[PDB]
Amino acid sequence: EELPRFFTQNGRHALLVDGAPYTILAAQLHNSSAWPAVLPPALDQVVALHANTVEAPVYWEQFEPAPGRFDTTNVDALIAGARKRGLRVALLWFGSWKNGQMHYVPEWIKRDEATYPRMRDANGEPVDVLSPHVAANVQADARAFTALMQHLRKIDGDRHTVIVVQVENEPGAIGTVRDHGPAGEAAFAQPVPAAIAAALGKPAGSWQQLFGAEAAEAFNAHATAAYIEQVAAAGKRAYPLPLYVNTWLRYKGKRYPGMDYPSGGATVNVFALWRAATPSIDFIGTDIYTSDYGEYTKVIGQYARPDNPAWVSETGFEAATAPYLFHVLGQGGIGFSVFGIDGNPDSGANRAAIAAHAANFRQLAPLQRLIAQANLDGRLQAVAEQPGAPQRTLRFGDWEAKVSFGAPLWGDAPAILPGNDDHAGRLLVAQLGPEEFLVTGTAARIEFFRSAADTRHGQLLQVEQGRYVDGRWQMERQLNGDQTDYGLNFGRTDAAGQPPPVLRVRVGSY
Amino acid sequence: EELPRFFTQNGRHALLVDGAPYTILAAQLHNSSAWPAVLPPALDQVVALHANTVEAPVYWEQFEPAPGRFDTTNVDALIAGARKRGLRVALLWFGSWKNGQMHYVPEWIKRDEATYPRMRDANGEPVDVLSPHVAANVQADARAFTALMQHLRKIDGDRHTVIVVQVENEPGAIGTVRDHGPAGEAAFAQPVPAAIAAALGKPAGSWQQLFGAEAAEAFNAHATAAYIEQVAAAGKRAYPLPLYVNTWLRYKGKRYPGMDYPSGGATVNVFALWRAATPSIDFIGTDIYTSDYGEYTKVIGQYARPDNPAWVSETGFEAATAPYLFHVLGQGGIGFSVFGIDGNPDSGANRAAIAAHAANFRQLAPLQRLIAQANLDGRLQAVAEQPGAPQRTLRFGDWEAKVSFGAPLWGDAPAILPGNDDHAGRLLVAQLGPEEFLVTGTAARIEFFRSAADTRHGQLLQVEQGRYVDGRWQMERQLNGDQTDYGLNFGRTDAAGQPPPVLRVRVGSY
Amino acid sequence: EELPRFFTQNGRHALLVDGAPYTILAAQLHNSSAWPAVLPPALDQVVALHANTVEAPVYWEQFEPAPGRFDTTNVDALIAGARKRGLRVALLWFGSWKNGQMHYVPEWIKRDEATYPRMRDANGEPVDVLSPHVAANVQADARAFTALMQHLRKIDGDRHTVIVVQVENEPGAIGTVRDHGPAGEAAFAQPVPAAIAAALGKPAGSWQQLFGAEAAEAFNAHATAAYIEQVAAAGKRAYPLPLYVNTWLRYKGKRYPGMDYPSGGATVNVFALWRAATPSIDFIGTDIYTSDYGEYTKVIGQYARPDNPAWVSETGFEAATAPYLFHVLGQGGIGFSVFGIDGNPDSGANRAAIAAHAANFRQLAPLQRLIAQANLDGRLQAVAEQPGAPQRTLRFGDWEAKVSFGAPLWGDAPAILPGNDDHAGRLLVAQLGPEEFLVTGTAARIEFFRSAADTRHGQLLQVEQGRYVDGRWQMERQLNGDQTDYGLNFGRTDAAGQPPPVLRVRVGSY
Repeated sequence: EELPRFFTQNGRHALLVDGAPYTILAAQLHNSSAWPAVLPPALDQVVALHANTVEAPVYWEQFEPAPGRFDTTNVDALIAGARKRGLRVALLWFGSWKNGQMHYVPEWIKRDEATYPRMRDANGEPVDVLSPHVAANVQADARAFTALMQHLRKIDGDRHTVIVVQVENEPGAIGTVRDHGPAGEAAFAQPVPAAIAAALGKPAGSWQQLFGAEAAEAFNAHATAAYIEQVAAAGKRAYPLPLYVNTWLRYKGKRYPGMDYPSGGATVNVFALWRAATPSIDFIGTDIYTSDYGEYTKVIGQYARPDNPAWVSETGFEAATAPYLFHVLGQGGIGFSVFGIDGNPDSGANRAAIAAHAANFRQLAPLQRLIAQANLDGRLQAVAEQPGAPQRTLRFGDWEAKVSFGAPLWGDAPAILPGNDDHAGRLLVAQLGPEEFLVTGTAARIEFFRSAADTRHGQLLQVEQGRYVDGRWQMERQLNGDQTDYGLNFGRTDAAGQPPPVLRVRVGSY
Repeated sequence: EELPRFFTQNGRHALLVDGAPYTILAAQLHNSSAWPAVLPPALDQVVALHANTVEAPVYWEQFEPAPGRFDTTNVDALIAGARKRGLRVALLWFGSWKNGQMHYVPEWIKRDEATYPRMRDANGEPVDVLSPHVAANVQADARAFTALMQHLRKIDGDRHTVIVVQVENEPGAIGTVRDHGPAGEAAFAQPVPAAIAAALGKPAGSWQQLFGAEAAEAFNAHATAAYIEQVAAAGKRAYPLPLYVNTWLRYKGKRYPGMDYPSGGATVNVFALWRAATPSIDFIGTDIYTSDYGEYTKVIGQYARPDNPAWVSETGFEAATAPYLFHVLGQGGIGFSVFGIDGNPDSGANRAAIAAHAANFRQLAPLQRLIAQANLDGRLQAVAEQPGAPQRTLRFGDWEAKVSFGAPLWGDAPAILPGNDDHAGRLLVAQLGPEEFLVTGTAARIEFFRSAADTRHGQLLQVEQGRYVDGRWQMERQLNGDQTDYGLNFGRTDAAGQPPPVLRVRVGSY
Repeated sequence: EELPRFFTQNGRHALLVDGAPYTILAAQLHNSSAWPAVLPPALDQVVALHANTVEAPVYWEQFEPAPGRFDTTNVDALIAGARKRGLRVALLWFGSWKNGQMHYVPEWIKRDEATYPRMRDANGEPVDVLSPHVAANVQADARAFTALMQHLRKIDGDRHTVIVVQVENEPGAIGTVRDHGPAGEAAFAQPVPAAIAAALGKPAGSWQQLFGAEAAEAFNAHATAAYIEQVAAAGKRAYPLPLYVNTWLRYKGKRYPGMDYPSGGATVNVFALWRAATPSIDFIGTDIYTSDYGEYTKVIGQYARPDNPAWVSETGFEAATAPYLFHVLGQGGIGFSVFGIDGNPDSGANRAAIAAHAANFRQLAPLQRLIAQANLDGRLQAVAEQPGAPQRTLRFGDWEAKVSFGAPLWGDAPAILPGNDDHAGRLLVAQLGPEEFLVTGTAARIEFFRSAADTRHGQLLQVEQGRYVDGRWQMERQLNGDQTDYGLNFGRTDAAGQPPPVLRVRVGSY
């Protein structure tokens, strides 16, 4: 069937999988878990989260243990284990950069700093980063990535178990803002490349003249993006799967490139620059490790652009993070991923993260095709509960949906909505037709209202509680009376794992 | 066998099922649960409460999906599921009215406000209530109910699984006191029919002259009850099952008809007016959603009348409401029903509700024929514990029973009785002969005493503890000594579900 | 000195007292406390709150105990008590309306319903409201309000102790939407006065045509307003002090005119209509009895208009409400009042209410003239802490002020601001000059920032901490180093009642 493919239309985006839009609901294994003895039980816990995609790494360390000789044991164990559990795969290439450092580089490069030079910090000392200015390093990386992509086409070119590939992992530089070895110093003395200055709408000039106090940071950002562009472009020729990079962000007050966050990753302050140099990268993921509504919401706003879909490549594996899956979808997002799900010490919090994320993957997994297609069409709206503001209004032309949090499951709301004690409320509404809606969520109440500039009056016609089994709509019951008198109410997941229901709402007038 | 039939004799009442009095021990489904995919687990939960009757709705919405075409899918599944599980059925016709509103009315009526007019409020605005003054509405309701009763005769005319039928559900008007549409304004300027003022012992005149400030409400009560009389009379011609209506009450400080409670239902302030217009309705049920002893008692007092039996068609599904089963039985009541029992979120309160109600349905179900006959004959007395007054005296001519709450299971009762901490005490006494009594209850002590204007002295002769199995008395043990020294004492249901015992007491003199 | 006078300029408002803007920081006695034996201890408690204005009623009941004969005892004792204690007075005229009812109307009107008719409700029954359609009522009221204002000019025309007069108290009708007596029925069938239809930009027509479902409420709104306009104009002729009316609001989900709130008060849904009929009423005050930030903020938004200043005539006397004094001021408000302060039973809550409100009155009283002039000029911004959003940015052209809640008193702010636990944060900034600012508040941090389209850089030049003694800036110390490294930080009132300090901040560039 078709190749997985990233698609952009009218400022909206979609990941095309097997011909249609696809919503990634992902769980990532820990860094050191992509090994054949660990993979089966680690992928079992991915199934227990009801995710559709597992994110797991391929280590350059083990993939090229000797120059030109490649070992596919691990990647083959990954894909086999996913296939046997019905999962798609997001392949993470731990190449020259993982977390802004070089620790996953093969031993034969770690041993030869003369052939494969490290960056030099302001004091002249080496750091654990490869130099983005020496042709040997970017060619080694681009060569090994090509070997991986070529093997990927060979064993997965028909099945397409691998759905996306992440080129590097949180790239940039930890330990310095820019390279101070000779080649980097020489490059920094040259002016900005003219194609870059044009793409930004800027005259020609030096890094200082076009970027001010951010000259060094912007310089290394372009060096890192141009390096990755070579590696990415190489893999494209072998096998043009969709490619993305993930970002250790500039957020939570992090202000120091090279210590707070890797200098020269795809951070908000250099975003347009970074993308201008990477036409072979399709989109950018955000690694969001916070629970705060304002900060989470702020990051998503930075990266949900006409040129970039919302896409959470990583978020903390904790209960308090589950509501944002609905915010992310509600900004047109293509996917949502929790990190570090396997083998954690047993604790209340770890059980609570399992139960919380299992629940809404279990709830939206049977709906993902419908959700994805509606997100591309602009017919999907979704929201996460905000602590100081327990009400939202969703507009659907002639109709409006008023979403309330902290209301009782039955009866009149209080004068002042208190919100939910754990602020876990969320809701999604997909407009199926001019007067039909699919609704689902957790700890929320929704009420539909008509305006329309008619003289006519709005009313409920049919409320169907049901499930989709294979993409067939199975009506369990029809809601009315008590179940309709005070809006449509979504409670909690029961102890047996079952999440709040999915509802088909048809309205009309008289 | 015999058609189920409501019976009145000497100001005492009984529901005749299969030729004899029958006590309804009922559990009602949630409004949206009478659907084929939901009924089996729902009805299973009724069985676990040991009810003899399930109360479940037939939705006009689904029963006549097009004018004159009727669908029996749901009603057949409800009768089928009940027969399989040993249950009798109390069928609830969600017709023109459910909780004062028209939401169960078919789509082809909701779409045509011009053929099927809605009530108008004092601002001229429509409300969610069909007009009771336009022939098209009452006729469509009457015609549909007729079809339902005709079908019921066809599939259940011999078996009589359906025992009683509720015509509408909490009727009256929410949104306004009376109709301000043209037909309602017209009728309101006409005088009071002659027959109603006659039945009320009133002179002829206008609504304001005979009812004062209650003119509008009394007007809509008559209009509502006359509308329902047409629907019930049509049903009585097809299949004359016993018919009743349930009442969203004027209680608990509710004072505003149209917003506190449906204006025009069989509320206590318009009861005799409502019943005069409804000879085809056999009795009225009370929907009591409170746990307070004084308010619960007061409402049963209002509705336990020479022309009307005590009958709880809905009460809250909570442990605190279990004792009132015995207060209702002890006022002549014919049945008791807990509402909304299926599929609730698991919680200690819901587990306590199941445990409390299953226990006394389990305790009284083998006894129901005896209790129902005794109640018709005036031989049944039963009480519920009152918080400030933990003692009751029951008079049986020559013999009196002293019922105490909060005494120990054995030994001397304290100087001041404290009652039970949870106030759960209740007790029932059926006089079987001139010197023989059947006794059962929860958390109670009963001592028998003889007066009788003899020089003779009363004494205990024989106390049999045991059970009724298929209408057969099975003696387990005989009580004496410790078990008799300090009255007969009933404790608590054990964790294995077994409720306190049934006692046959035989007394004498010397 | 100059007559008190309300003033509007460029869509900004001010209350002029002694020739200059004046910010009312008010406390209102309980309804029954304006009696000679009660006033002195009651007024003493007002001084304990450090208020500048006491609000207290004059009762028509006692002021006119026989027709035409007036008793000035209570009003003389109120004024005498305020002058002793250095308080200004806001006089409240409990006339024909107080809380939508007539209970303060004199006895000789209460005995004579024939001469002074009551409104009739929809059932033809009287209610406790004088009819707004019979001339005898309005003329009685206006005659006595005239007498009061004339006596006010005689005894206070030079001193001007009385600063504003409230005409009626929360007027409107409780018990009915409109009068159903003959006069009101007749008028309600007439068309809208042309002047009113012009003022609202509407064609000629009936009440139903021009207001739809709000015909009755708009009709009585106008009847009430015009009645008051007669009373107010009569008093403007005697003594043209500023005059206002206070509103029992349509807020907190109140939806039912006549029962939730007095039908026809100056509520949000009839506001323009009400003012169009009341030119002799200068402004409208809001009685806000909630603690919720959304609802408090929403009401202030509704009534802070180009034609009306924010003015909180009543708010709950509780600690939770003290932050809103600063939100009200930041919306141009002219005054803020706490209600019911004297003689309350001793409790933790009442003690906290005295401490919270005495604190910020003590903080802002010595600054009130400066705050009032600054607010008129548009140079004043102030904020109250929002629970979900613990940051705010204040723009002052070239300079910006970042306000943080929940920061430590010293040291770095956390990545995520948690806000204050009790949400008591609030801060006010008065721009004194192009680079000078006055700052004060509670539990808040502020940091200034320069942008300004220069190449220059911002810097602090001088921070003075101190007070205003009698119009004098008295510097106590100058803040630098630790007290300036993490913004300027306001903590809490100490147990000795001293509130956080007042800062003068001079900035500059280089």
